[PDB]
Formats: sequence, C-alpha cells, structure tokens
Amino acid sequence: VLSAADKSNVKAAWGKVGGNAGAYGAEALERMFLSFPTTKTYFPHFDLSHGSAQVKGHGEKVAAALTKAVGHLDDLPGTLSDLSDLHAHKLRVDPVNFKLLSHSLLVTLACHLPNDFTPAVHASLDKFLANVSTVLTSKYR
Amino acid sequence: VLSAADKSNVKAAWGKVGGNAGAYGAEALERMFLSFPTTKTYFPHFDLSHGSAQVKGHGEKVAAALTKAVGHLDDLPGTLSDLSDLHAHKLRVDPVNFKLLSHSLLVTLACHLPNDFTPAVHASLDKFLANVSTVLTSKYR
Amino acid sequence: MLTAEEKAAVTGFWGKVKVDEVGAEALGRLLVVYPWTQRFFEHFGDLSNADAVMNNPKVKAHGKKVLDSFSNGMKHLDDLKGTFAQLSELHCDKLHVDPENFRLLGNVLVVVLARHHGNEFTPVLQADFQKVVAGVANALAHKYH
Amino acid sequence: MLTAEEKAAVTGFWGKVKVDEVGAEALGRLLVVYPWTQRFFEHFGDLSNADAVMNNPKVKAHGKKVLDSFSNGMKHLDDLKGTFAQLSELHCDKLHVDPENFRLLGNVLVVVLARHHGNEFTPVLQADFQKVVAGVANALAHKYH
Ligand code: HEM
Ligand code: HEM
Ligand code: HEM
Ligand code: HEM
Repeated sequence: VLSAADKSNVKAAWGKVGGNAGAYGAEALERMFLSFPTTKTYFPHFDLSHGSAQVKGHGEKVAAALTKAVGHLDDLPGTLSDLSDLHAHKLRVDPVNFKLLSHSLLVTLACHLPNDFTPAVHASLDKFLANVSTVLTSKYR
Repeated sequence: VLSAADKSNVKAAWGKVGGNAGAYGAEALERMFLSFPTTKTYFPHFDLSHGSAQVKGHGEKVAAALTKAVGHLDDLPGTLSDLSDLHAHKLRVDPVNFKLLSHSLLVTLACHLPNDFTPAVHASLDKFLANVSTVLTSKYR
Repeated sequence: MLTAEEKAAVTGFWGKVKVDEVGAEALGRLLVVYPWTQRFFEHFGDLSNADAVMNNPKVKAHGKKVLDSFSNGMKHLDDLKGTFAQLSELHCDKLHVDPENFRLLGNVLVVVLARHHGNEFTPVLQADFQKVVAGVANALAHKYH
Repeated sequence: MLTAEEKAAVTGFWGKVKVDEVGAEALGRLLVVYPWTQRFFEHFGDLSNADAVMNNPKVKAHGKKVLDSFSNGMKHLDDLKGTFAQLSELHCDKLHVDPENFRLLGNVLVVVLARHHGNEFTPVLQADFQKVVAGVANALAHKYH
C-alpha cells in the first residue's frame, strides 16, 4: 500500500526531523493528553504536568520506535511485533487512540516543518502512521 | 490476521450458508440501504425496493466474491486486487461504508443461523470481514 | 423525532424481547469480539476465552443492568439526553470510555436481536432500531462531545 | 459551550488567521490526503493529483466559502446547531456526506493552523480548537444525529 513515492517522502521528511524526534514525540503526547483527556487513563503513573521528565522520556521511546519503523518499512508487522503485543494484549489500548496520536503527531510535524510539510508529504506521512497503527492493533487476542 | 481457528470458523459458516449466499448478500444490501440512507447514493442507477431484480442481482455478485475470499484467506491482497481498484480508485467508496455492510452481513447471518452464530464464530467472521475491508480500501491513491 | 409508527413498531417489538438474556449475550459478545473493551471489566474475573466470558456470572449479571436502562430508555424516548444525562457523567467522566464503544455495543445489541428473533427482525424494524441505538449512543457521550 | 476563557483564546487567535488561504489549503489537503472525498467535488474538474487539486481555482474558491461560514460560527459559539442547521440539511439531505468526513475536515483544518502559526499554535490552544471542530462537526451532523 506504501508506494515508492510514499516510501521516499517519509524517509525524506523523517530524515529532516533528525535529532529532534525525541522532542517532537513528547510534543505529540502533550497535545494528545491536552486535546483528548481520555488518553490519560493509560498513564496514571506519570507526572503529566507540562514539561514532565517522564513524558519527555516517553517522547524518545515513541520517537525511537518510529525511526526504527521508518528504517524497516518493508517489514513493519515483524519490526513492531513486540509493540503490537504490549499495546493490544498487555495494555489493552483502545484503537481509536492510535488515530489521535497520529494526528497530534502530524500537527507537531506541521508546526515545526512548515516549508517541508506539503500536501504530498502530509499524504504520505498519514499513510505511514495509519500503517503503524494498523500493525499495533493487529494482535487483539 | 487469522488463526487456523478463525479460518475453520469462517470456512464452516460460509459453508453452512451454501446456496443462499446470493440470498443473504441481497438482504445484507437491503438492510444497509434502509438502516443507513447515505449508502444508497452509490447506486443511483438501481431500483432499491424489495425483491428488486437489481439488488438480487448485485447480491449474487457480492456473495460470489466473498466465497472466493473464503476460498483464499491466506492471500486476499492477491485475490481481491481487482475489486480494490474499482471500489477505491474507480468508485470512490467511503471506507466507513465498509464497516456498515459488514454489520449488515453479520445481522443477516445471525438471523438465519441463530444456532450456528456462536460468539466464537461471530468474532471470527468479524475479523474476516475486516480484512476484506482493509484490502478493498488499500489501493486508495 | 420518530414517526410515531416507528416508535410503536419498536415498543411493539420491545415488549417480547427476553431482555435479560439479550442483555447477558450482548455484553458477553462485546468483550469477545472486541477484546480491548475487557480493560474495563477485568475486575469481573477470568475472561480468557469465549466460554469463560459467556458463563461469567458478573458479566451476565451486568448486561442485565445494561439492558434494563436501555429498557427504561424506551419509555422516555423523545426525552433521552436527560434520561441518560448522568450515565454520561459516569462513563465519560469516571470510567473514561471512548464514545466509539457505545456505538460498538449498540451494534452488538442489534446482532443479538436478529439472532434471537429470526425472521421477525426485518430490514425495516432494524432501520428503526439503529436510529434508537445511534440515539442512545449520541446521548451517552454528552459529558464531552 | 466553552468556558468564557476558552472563547477568548480562540476568538482572539482567530483574527490573526488569514481565512482565504487557510480555507483553500484546508479543503485541498482534505482532497489529497483523503482521496475518496473527491467524489463530492468532481464537478470542479481535474483532481488527478495534488498539483491539479491545490491549484484548481474552484477548490480555492470553495475553501474561502467553507471557512467563511466557519469563521461565522466563531461569532456564535453558544449556538452552533442554530447556525449550521441549514448547512446541515444541504450536507446531509442533498449531498449525502457521511458525518465522519466533517470530523476529518476539522482535523485537517487544525493541521493547517499549525502550519501557518508555528509555536503560537500552542498545545493548550489546540485543545480549544479541537473543541471548536467537534462542535461544528456535531452541528453539521445534526440533521440526522
Ligand atoms: C504510533 C503509535 C505508538 C507507538 C510507536 C508507541 C510506542 C511505544 C513504546 C516504544 C513503548 C515502550 C517500550 C519500552 O519502554 O520498552 C510504549 C509503551 C506504552 N505505550 Fe505506546 N506507542 C504508540 C501509541 C500509543 C497510544 C495511542 C497509547 C495510549 C494512549 C500508548 C500507550 C502506551 C502505554 C500506556 C505504554 C507503557 C507505559 C510505560 O512504559 O510505563 N501508546 N509505546
Ligand atoms: C466486503 C464488502 C464488499 C464486497 C465483497 C463487494 C464486492 C463487489 C462486487 C463483486 C461488485 C461487482 C463488480 C463487477 O460486477 O464488476 C461490486 C460493485 C460495486 N460495489 Fe461493492 N463490494 C463490497 C462493499 C461495497 C460497499 C460498502 C459499497 C458502498 C456502498 C460498494 C459499492 C459498490 C458499487 C457502487 C458497485 C458498482 C455496481 C454497479 O455500478 O453496477 N461495495 N462490489
Ligand atoms: C448502551 C450503552 C451502555 C449503557 C446503557 C450502559 C449502562 C450502564 C449501567 C446501568 C451501569 C451500572 C450503574 C450501576 O451499577 O448502578 C454501567 C456501568 C459500567 N459501564 Fe456501562 N453502559 C453502556 C456502555 C458501556 C460501554 C461500551 C462500556 C465499556 C466497554 C461500559 C463500561 C462500564 C463499566 C466499566 C461500568 C461499571 C460497572 C462495575 O463497576 O462493575 N459501558 N453502564
Ligand atoms: C466543517 C465542515 C464543513 C463546513 C463548515 C462546510 C460548509 C459548506 C459551505 C459554506 C458550502 C457552500 C454552500 C454555499 O454555496 O453557500 C458547502 C457546500 C458543499 N460542501 Fe461542505 N462543509 C463542510 C464539510 C464538508 C465535507 C466534509 C464535504 C465532503 C467531503 C463537503 C462537501 C460539500 C459539497 C460537495 C458542497 C457543494 C459544492 C457546490 O457545488 O457548491 N462539505 N459546504
């Protein structure tokens, strides 16, 4: 479903994100927790105050799992298989919540890369993030 | 996707339908049209009332296609490729409508096979009709 | 808000629905067919497999309460926003369920109805009944959306 | 239906928003990222790729028109259903747009504001806009809730 054009744009734009992924990952979480209050019942063990160390720390982890995803686009189901388990079977995270992070994530990348966030790149990234979500919700047992 | 367990369950259910397949896809269609009026607009060239030759007709087409899928559970991408093209690219069906025809089908099945529509079978079908959906909406560029 | 012939066809139907068995199955089905909803009910016990859920007394017990309030939702149909107002509070402010699952349960309800009442549950009576579940769902997710 | 302090931040921000190009960008992006919505606008001519769509004068015109009514409801935050009731009927009864799409346009709208306004599109400020878009979306869904 990811065309050649999509593979490149994600690669290109994520490469653009560079050493800032961590910071963006925390920004996407923030705006998620802030825009959609439900998402918080999954982190009642976090300090969710603006600027939290824990959030920043979780920002990186999410950011890192996306870098890893961007690198191994050919095999996502097998790159993120562990994550599918944790999130779906162990944490029982509602799938709709995946739509939402994806969104804040796109709001965040839009924010920080206006010149590089073109309709066609937006398009490709959305497809990327919906795919990472599809994989994450696949193991519902 | 589907465990060997999901597959036997889908295989046997559709199996037990036998030659009322076109009968039930016709009904599935009908129930969808009445329950969710917005879906009628993809058939401006149909007569949408009961027993309509046209619906009966289209029901045998859908059901036949689902039969082919049940035949080929391990490769739907392949087996449905030509239908993904028509529904995504040519016909521009809103993906949400795939969730609705699926619901229609379950109701339909539930309603002719109350005996055989166990919660286990129920789950297995639902996971199956979702894969079908995912493939029918993948060629979306 | 409802052709008072629909309203009548719905009540007319409702009054022969074995509400507690319809209640137990719908809930059991939701937890089986959509497991992530199990997160809210793991205080109910062993939910490992299809039977374990369908036989779980606490489950059966609760779905009866769920179909009870759907039931008394039926006798106050043009008001609804308010019949449900404080259960919205509950789910959407204490328990924190994404509204999507009210629609999901409402659609399990429908499928259970058809399985129970076979060829009575005609395309018409269903369309009428979807408007209802859609209504119970929209009215529940009030404390937010 | 958004605590006073929330209408303040939103309306105050909204004056800085060049409605003409946010409109155009919003609507073009919807048709590119969500290719099936194209079916509704095929009367606008060539939408075969994102240059034809983004440059198509008629998408550009409709963008302003859409955000103009948006920017109008912004002055009636206490009565969204009121304002959009008419536009509900068009979209729902004449156009047959599925309600899930109103929410998709809100979300893309949000993204564009982000792109035009940088770190001024603060997390707190977005939260308020998320409430503004769901509100409009409901208003619009109205004429069948
Ligand atoms: C693109 C989507 C997502 C990705 C890539 C992702 C990634 C990750 C990673 C890498 C971990 C921890 C692995 C480790 O520490 O060893 C994790 C844990 C977790 N995730 Fe996600 N996540 C995503 C979406 C979500 C969503 C939507 C939620 C729920 C709102 C969520 C909730 C959690 C929770 C509650 C944890 C465990 C918290 C903890 O470690 O204490 N994730 N996720
Ligand atoms: C799993 C679900 C579905 C399956 C298996 C399926 C299968 C089919 C098949 C076999 C055809 C006949 C094509 C041909 O004869 O060349 C068809 C056509 C068509 N389908 Fe679907 N379909 C599904 C869902 C939907 C949905 C949800 C919609 C939207 C309401 C839809 C709308 C259409 C339309 C508008 C046509 C063209 C029929 C005509 O113009 O004569 N389909 N589909
Ligand atoms: C038609 C939609 C629904 C109705 C009418 C409904 C109704 C009710 C009722 C009557 C109660 C119990 C109040 C009492 O015991 O006095 C309840 C509690 C509860 N509901 Fe729902 N509910 C609905 C949907 C949902 C959904 C979809 C979920 C999540 C998947 C959910 C999760 C819960 C939970 C976790 C409780 C607490 C029960 C306990 O602590 O054991 N509800 N609901
Ligand atoms: C925030 C949500 C929306 C708002 C505020 C909105 C507003 C409007 C307005 C002001 C008009 C033109 C009526 C006039 O000429 O005065 C319109 C027309 C139209 N809208 Fe929307 N709309 C929304 C969502 C959508 C969506 C999601 C779609 C479909 C994907 C859609 C499709 C159309 C179409 C096809 C027309 C007719 C175009 C024409 O031929 O003039 N709208 N809408």
